[PDB]
Amino acid sequence: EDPQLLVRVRGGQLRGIRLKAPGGPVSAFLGIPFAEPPVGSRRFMPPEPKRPWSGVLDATTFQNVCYQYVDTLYPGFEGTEMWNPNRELSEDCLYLNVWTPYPRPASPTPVLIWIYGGGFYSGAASLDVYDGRFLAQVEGAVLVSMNYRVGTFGFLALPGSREAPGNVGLLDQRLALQWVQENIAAFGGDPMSVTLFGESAGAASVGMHILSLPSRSLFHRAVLQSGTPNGPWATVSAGEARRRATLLARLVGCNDTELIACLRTRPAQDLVDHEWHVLPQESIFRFSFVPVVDGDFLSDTPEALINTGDFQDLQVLVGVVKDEGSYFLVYGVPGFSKDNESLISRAQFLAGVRIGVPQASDLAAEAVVLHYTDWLHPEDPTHLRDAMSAVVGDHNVVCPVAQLAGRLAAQGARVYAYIFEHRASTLTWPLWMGVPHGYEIEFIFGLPLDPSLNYTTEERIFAQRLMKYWTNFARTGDPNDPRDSSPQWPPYTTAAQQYVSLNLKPLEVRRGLRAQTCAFWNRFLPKLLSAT
Amino acid sequence: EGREDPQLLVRVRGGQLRGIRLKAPGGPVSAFLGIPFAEPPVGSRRFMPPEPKRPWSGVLDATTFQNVCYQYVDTLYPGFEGTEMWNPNRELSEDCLYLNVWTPYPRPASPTPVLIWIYGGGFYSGAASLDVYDGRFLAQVEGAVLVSMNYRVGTFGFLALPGSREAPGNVGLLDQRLALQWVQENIAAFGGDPMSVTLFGESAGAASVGMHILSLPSRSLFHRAVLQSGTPNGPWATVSAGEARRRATLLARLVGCPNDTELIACLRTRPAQDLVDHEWHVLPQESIFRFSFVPVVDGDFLSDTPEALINTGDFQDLQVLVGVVKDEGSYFLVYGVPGFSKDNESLISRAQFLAGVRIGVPQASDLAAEAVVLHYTDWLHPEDPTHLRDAMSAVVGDHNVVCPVAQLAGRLAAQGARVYAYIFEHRASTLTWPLWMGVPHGYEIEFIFGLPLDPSLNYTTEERIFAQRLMKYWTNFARTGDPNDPRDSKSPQWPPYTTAAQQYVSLNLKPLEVRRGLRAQTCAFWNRFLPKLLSAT
Ligand SMILES: *[C@@H]1O[C@H](CO)[C@@H](O)[C@H](O)[C@H]1NC(C)=O
Ligand SMILES: [Cl-]
Repeated sequence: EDPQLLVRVRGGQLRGIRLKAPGGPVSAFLGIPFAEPPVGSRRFMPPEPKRPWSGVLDATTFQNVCYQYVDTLYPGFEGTEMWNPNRELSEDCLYLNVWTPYPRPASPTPVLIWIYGGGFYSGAASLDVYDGRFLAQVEGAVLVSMNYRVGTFGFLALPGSREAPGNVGLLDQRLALQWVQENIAAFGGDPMSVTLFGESAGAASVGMHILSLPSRSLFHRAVLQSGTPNGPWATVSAGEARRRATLLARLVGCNDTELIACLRTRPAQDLVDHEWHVLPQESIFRFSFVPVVDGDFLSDTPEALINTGDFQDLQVLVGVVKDEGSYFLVYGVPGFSKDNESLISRAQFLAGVRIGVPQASDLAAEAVVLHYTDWLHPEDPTHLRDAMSAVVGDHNVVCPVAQLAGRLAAQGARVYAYIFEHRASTLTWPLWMGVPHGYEIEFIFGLPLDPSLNYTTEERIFAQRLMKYWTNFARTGDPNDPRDSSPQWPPYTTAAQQYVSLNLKPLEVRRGLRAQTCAFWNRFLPKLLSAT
Repeated sequence: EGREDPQLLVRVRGGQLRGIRLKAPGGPVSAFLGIPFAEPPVGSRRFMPPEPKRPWSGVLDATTFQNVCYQYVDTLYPGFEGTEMWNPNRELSEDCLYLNVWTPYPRPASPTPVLIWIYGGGFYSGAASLDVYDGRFLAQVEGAVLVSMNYRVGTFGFLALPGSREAPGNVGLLDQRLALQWVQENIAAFGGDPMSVTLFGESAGAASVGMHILSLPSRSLFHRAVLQSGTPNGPWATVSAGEARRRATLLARLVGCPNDTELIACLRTRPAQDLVDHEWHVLPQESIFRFSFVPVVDGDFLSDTPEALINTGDFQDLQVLVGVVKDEGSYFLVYGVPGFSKDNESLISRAQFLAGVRIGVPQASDLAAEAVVLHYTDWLHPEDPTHLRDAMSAVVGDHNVVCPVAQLAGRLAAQGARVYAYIFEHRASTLTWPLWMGVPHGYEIEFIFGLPLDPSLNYTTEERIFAQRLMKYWTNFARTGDPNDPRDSKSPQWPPYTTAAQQYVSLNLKPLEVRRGLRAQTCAFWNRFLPKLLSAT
């Protein structure tokens, strides 16, 4: 009984496991319950804090993955399996994980709280890419990650009702954050220095905690990797939530109270069976059950809230990868496969755009097509294919990010922006996809530091750099190594618009994040649509 | 006859002419100046199509330039060469239908290719007698036969009551066409080859050349065409019949002329100067690069809109050279955009930019102007006054000239024309416009005509050599439909412009450089996108 692996938290005793990191041991406490299981009558309901337990709770293994859609489009393929659940699915899934340095840190250590992505329809804190051991060992970080409910279980709302108010998955996250405040000192964590980081939907969640007052007291700094609370996919209105919820109810044989009670009687997989049949049109980068502008968790729309908010005492790190949009094209755009090179033609490109910008009117779609065509090579298939990627990436990620970065900087935040440009040597997606959404995570988490994984030795040094930026940022609100002297990463501002490229070369400062094209998405396109 | 120069007496269909032996730098040239080609369009003939000049008796003296057609005279900048060089240099008079011929001296032994110049001036001004149109250098140096004509401008040339008998519209175009007919009939008397006639023109002259390409009865009158900084398509070169009716009756109101017959008859009783004095008061919006009386789409001279006709025309037989200057927009900014001046750097504010855009794109709805502003803003430095100044020039240039030219080049190419394309990029060392104006509209002309060949003009040596190069491109093109020198490959080649490759060349002091895409991204905005934002308003 190693006394380093024994911690008493507020609800009783836990026993972690000593894990091996390439350069030393780490203490890991996996599968800590932070809420009562949201099962039976508790489905769709806000999480309640977990009741006290007797004896020593075994926290040496990952708990169950929250009930979710599982991707079986390319069975056997590493590019997809790596995001699939690696534990039993269950509605009983509200658990978190803590990695700390071994021995337990001497003085209060900055805490990093990871929030996974998965479109609010999937994900798990237990995936290997979110392994907190490297960061804990190399940098002495206390690293926390939680499961939160996804899909219908986490985000089905009948806005206004009591039994399905929506945003409960965000409430799960908030509760794990509260848990950290109350308990992280026991692990040698500093509750007074909590940095949230997250990618894609995890990024939008982080943004939502930024924009929700009861969350603000639970962290001090935020990292948003390839996603934002603003933009076309992260939220829905009360009205559209209600509509999708009632349509799912209909699709499974089901007054709010009565409808919600009927929904509660359905096996989990039944809900997951019809999850993808409620979307208003054929689309990509669009998701059925996402946080809802409810006037409660989100007091107004993200756009409204970032325009008017005060961000004086907040540091934020935001960024994107070189090819935010490639991944998605294979999931429903005629002409795209991971298996060839997807050299499309013009007609496929125009049709691709009605799918990539599903809300787009004829005119809007046209404006997009005309903006993204290379008029010197109108019909070149390579350009058209790259363009389709760019449309999807820009509209959904890069431009929402530039907008977010801009508003936060204007309204008092310290902001650092990046573009991630290194394609992992081990990638199993084709070359034409470049650096797809999600492929920076393994680097930030420090996975190349594991000799067993066959990353190049340049990649291993790259990973060490990123871990340093992130944890420097967690420590100080500033990602720069203070010392050494590596040009400096300057803050993003609305005047200079400086951001850095993250790749094998040293930091390069660039100005303007797709500045002309995001002016198109962020300023012009809205005007075009608000004429029906 | 008896004692005078045997080389200077020529007969044409209307009678006998005496010309003048003129000095060019490299030796003498023949000039026949102020040959009448129509009955003076005066009195009851105002607004009416021209009639051929009745034959005369005796020897007509053709030794001096004749009257300039009645027109508005720019007085914004007294003594200023930048404006003066374009001003009428002969008496203003409605009696102005005259043309000019320059030939080698002595006259060519065998039929020589003919270049016909059509001057610009927005259809409200111009003159074939300006110093920049001096045909002597092209005649002396390239052995060209050069012809230029006066045609009626402003109301006299373009005021229309479409449908009517007495003011059918497009008569300035008809003046031009009559001079084309005169050349077919009479040019061989000067050693010119009626079977090898190239039209060249700049700005409204270019638009004019374009209308002739698009109008059947003009087709038989020439073989090849050069369009410099102007197209018949685009937002300023034509008006709808309805709009010309509007502008013409409004002008009539302004001068106290309150059916068509009775109105036109009243207009005919008005002094020419009254018409000119009210000419600018009829435009639907505050604007630049818009002129009150211009060619009308009459379903006659122009059987449909130039856009319609270029989109669906067969241009099998057509060789066309087309291009633009580097800064088509700069000139206009100082006329009617607040913030701009010839006398300072014109560093404007964002607000003066948004206002500028409303004036320069006067047909734009609010959404359209937003699009323009959105497209032309540099989002890294959106308040930078130098960028905004240059974007304002670019908006005006792109919208009125560069993109119309790209549109013209592409449509003509896609439909069988051999098209050569250029951007002229050298600023005259003698230019008196400020440096920020770059290479303004009109400032290639003096080069193509070979003025730098005149030692007294103060051009640099490089400019003298550059002019010779340009004169060679132009006259090779007139001779053969190809600007390239056949016996020469030490120099780089000028490829045809095609829809596939979109090649054009830079004209500056440096050897030819081939570039691809004529503002291809931006012109896709003006040519493909913007029309649709005017459809669904
Ligand atoms: C050019 O230079 C001469 C002599 O150097 C000067 O006196 C004259 O005024 C100038 N003439 C022109 C045409 O610019
Ligand atoms: Cl250019």
